[PDB]
Amino acid sequence: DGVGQSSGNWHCDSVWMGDRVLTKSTRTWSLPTYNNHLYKQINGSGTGDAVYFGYSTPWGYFDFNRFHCHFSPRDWQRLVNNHWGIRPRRLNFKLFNIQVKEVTTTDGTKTIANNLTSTVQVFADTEHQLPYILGSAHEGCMPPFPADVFMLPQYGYLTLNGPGSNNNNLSTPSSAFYCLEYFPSQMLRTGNNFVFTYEFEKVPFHSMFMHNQALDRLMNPLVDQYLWYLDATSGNNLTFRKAGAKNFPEYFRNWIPGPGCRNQQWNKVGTKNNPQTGTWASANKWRLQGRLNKYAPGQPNAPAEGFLTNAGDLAFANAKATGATTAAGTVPADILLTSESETTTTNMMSNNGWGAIASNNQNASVAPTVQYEDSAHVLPGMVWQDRDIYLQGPIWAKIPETDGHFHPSPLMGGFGLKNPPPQILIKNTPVPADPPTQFSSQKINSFITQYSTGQMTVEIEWELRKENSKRWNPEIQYTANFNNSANAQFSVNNNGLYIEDRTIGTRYLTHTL
Amino acid sequence: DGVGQSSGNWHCDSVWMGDRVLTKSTRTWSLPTYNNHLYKQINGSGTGDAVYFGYSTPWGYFDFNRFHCHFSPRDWQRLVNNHWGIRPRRLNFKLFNIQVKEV
Amino acid sequence: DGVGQSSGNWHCDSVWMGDRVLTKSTRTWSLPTYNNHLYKQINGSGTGDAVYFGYSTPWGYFDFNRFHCHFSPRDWQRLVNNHWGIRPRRLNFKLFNIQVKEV
Amino acid sequence: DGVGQSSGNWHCDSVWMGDRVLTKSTRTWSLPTYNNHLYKQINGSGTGDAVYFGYSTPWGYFDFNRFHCHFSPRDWQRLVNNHWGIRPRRLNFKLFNIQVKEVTTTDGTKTIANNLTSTVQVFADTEHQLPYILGSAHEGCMPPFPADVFMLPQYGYLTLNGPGSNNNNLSTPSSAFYCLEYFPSQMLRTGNNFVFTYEFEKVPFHSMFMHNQALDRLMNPLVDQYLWYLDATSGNNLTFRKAGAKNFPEYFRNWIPGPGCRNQQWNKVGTKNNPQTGTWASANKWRLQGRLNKYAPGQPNAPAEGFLTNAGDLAFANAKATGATTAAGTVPADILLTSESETTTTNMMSNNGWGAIASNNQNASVAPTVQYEDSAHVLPGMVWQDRDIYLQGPIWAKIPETDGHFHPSPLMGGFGLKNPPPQILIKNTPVPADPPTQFSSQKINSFITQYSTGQMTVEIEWELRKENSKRWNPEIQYTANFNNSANAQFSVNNNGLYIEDRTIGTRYLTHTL
Repeated sequence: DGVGQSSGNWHCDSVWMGDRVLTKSTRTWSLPTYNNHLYKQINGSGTGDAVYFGYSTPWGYFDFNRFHCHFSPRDWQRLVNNHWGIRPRRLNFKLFNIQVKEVTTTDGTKTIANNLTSTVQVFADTEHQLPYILGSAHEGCMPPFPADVFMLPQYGYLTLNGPGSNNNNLSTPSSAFYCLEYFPSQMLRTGNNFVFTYEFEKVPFHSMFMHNQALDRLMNPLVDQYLWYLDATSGNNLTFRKAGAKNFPEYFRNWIPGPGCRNQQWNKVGTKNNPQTGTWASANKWRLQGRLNKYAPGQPNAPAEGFLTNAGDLAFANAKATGATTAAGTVPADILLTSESETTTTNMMSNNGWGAIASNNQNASVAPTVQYEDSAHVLPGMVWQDRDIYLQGPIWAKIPETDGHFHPSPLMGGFGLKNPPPQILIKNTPVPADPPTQFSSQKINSFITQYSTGQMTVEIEWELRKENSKRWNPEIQYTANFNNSANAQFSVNNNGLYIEDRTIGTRYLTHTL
Repeated sequence: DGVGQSSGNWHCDSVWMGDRVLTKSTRTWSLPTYNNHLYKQINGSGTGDAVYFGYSTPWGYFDFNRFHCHFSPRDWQRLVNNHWGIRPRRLNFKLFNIQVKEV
Repeated sequence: DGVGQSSGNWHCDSVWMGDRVLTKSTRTWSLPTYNNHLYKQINGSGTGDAVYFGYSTPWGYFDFNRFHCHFSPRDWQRLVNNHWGIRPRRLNFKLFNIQVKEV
Repeated sequence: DGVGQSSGNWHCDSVWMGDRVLTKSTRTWSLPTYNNHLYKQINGSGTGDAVYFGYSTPWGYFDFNRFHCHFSPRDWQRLVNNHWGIRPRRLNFKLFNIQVKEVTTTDGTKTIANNLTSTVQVFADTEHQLPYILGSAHEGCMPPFPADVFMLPQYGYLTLNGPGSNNNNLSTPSSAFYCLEYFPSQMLRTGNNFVFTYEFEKVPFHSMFMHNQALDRLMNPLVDQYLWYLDATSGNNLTFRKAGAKNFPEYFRNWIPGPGCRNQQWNKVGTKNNPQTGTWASANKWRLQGRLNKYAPGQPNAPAEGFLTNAGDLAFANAKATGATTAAGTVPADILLTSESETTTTNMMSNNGWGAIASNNQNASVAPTVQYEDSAHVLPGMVWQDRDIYLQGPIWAKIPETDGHFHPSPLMGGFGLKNPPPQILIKNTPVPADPPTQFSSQKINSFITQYSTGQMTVEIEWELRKENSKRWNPEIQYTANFNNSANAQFSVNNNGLYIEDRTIGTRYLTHTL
């Protein structure tokens, strides 16, 4: 307590026990004053597929939601080679060592001093009464590398909009406005700190395993089935073949591949692709309220070998990539692609539809015909694999509250949660400048420029499924690149910039289907 | 207590119970020095319907007396549609996190 | 009990408590003799999208299934402005003051 | 219990104890089916001072509110000669011996049978959640004479109306519709009966006394006052007279007469009155929502001797008077006038205004002038007598619920009550006629014609103020008319019709002011 005593210690490490496992991380953050201490309306213009109505807020927030915040590339390797599953259990969050500083500008020379009596105010929203913007995969998370310092993102949300005149951006009567000072919050000077705990509800483990067998291939090859079918109508009579004799396509099966839809496929070799100035009209789209949104990412369908889809699968970038775009003759060295190909056993590939069905009735005169089905939705007796969790990808998402939802696993991958971890919101308390001597009822426009900084820490408790497999031969495992290099993998370069070489999927160890 | 520890927390909300109801609000204020540390006589001029004699004081005051201080437009809606009457009972006032600055 | 004493009272009202809520309703009904004391087969004719086979019965039935039976337009207003959800819990049914008349 | 046993006994009598007093009465009533088992809207036409919007209801009600229900002319005499005050305390109400009968009409010959299984249903409204029509001095009360049989009045109320087009009779959005089957009520066959009890809140006694002194006359005539006033300005100097020397108008006083307003006065001798085809334009009126209502009755102001006012004071009629009008060269023999003349001591007479006040400033040149005040409202130091309760008049009224009210004594006289006795409402339960064999979802139009009858009883407990007065000489008292007559007073005539000779005020015994 007091000005001269620290309110916490630095905890970053990983504790590997048999069943649970406990990861600790702590980072240094910097919080400005957004919107100059004001709420503001924000809206679009004209009628179009992108139109919005919402509010911007003078509040920041802590987003730890991404995986590589909590795990190092070694721990991640250590995780995914030895284990069939993981799910979260508890988390513990703490802020401490708050310090607030004021910025005085004389000419072009800034003078930054240390204001001891200023406060910051923070609250966690445990009832989910605010609009929930986490799990939408925005920026502003902890950095991957513990030694970086980051700036907290601004909070904002956008509500219903409605049509009028030529502008769809008008506010509908039910557009909601939330004031965040109408929430009880804890005001912190430099001495005092902040903590709370949270506990996840039980969710199914994420499967870390790649299947050992295809669906159509589940059987004994050595013995034929006892089931009979109609092979041939020739000769004015019916002929029943018996399923067997190593002819697989004719076998009866209890299970059928998962749902999906056909998606446009772009070859990774740029000379083989049609020269489109941009890919929109070719995208898979779903429409809502009379405006079209790209469908991304789709169902976990893998593409053909050597091909990809736009937004159909996740992609990341290095820290060397800046700006909104990158280009190269092949996939750029900065962009990090992901692959769902481990799912092709159960799931459906994107380069063709789901199958074929009968197109007509027949008679002696007319021949039978079939048609192809490019899209397949859910049926009874249908199995599939959900999208994989990566090291750079999101962890959870909030299941929206609706009368119904089906298999609520987030399409970007993760753990769907009814009651996700609470949003944590923080603000610099406004300090007004010298008021005039005569009284005025108007708002106080002029304040003192100031910001704040301090450490945070996050402690997650993960539960993991131990792996017992009696297969004789060795398995694929994650291994650091086998090559010599000018820069080591997942390490800092000469200039001091941390660089992630790959997105590391969780699926290596095989498991019987 | 001390320079480096806050003396209070931010409380603004509304608690709706069956019979009582409890509204909390908190705001940030700024106090100058009025009359340069002096009491002063103030008075009008001439004979007219507006004439006065009084004093101006180097003191400020907190006026919460108006309704919409305590209620949000949603709580007010929630109040007036469901109910035939309201009267006050108790109030609780607090100041904290005082900081004084020189110019 | 007996010819000259009523077997029940008229209950129609609505009781609004904090969590549960209890609605009462009572009505007067008239029951004829259907099918002149007979079961009867009923069926359609020809091949078509509307064709049927079934039986008609000399029995009546009480259908309260619709909402506005139980709620008045004021209670319904009072319900839907203040609340995010409703589900049923219990029901209680009673017949009384039976009287049979010959023509 | 059962068909063959009575559910009650006949109780009518009066029990005179020292302090409380207890009056019992019971009557026989007949209840039809109003509106053929239907609620109905009722409304006026056009724009005018009389316009309405409301509903008529298939329910009857018991109104005992009038005095002479509970008291006989002998008990009333016995009451008002011996006592200075009375107020109610408790009441007890009971229904019993219900019997319901059906009416079959074949040709022009009615056949009335006795339906044993039919029910009536009754409830008392103790929360005053219905529109309260008692205390508006309608008909349909118990008869004055215990042996008469009466028919219960129909229940109905009328709500807000509002303007549109040329019709002010449209329903405003807030016009309320009350369904009386939405109240729990007790269903009664012939065997079972009904009872409930009620207790009045404490109200001030009604003063049964006429004052012994005028206001201006309260003093000692034998000694002059010590107070001095300016009598005369003559002779360029001020002259102060002393109050006394048997000159009363100059005395100082602590109290001043009650409020009132000037009212038009019509001489009881028809030849002396201006020939108006009707009295409206001459009436005292107050206006509400842009429509004019006669002001009746006004403040308890007495008129000149030999004069009266329209509606300024209460008036009644015999049972010989039928139809809506009666006429005679003088006040008709049927009409029963009331007189407030006992109040002229404290109150104000209606034949002139309240007084005079100074109309101008003065100087040596200009003379002083005054003007007359025809209307006086309430001031500090103002005393008055409330209107008297008669034998034929109402007992109580319901104080409307408002943010403010002043001296809530009803202007027709009575006891103003916050929580008056509950309205009692009764209906014949509908019995449908033979339904068709095929099903129809429309309402059941045809019912069985039936009505019902049975005894009721009412028991009031009155508290009365004993009289102690040391005056030496005898007092005015009520006395039966001293004359021989063809028919005795308050008695039945040859044809069997009960006739009330007078309205008997409560004020005889004197009391010092």
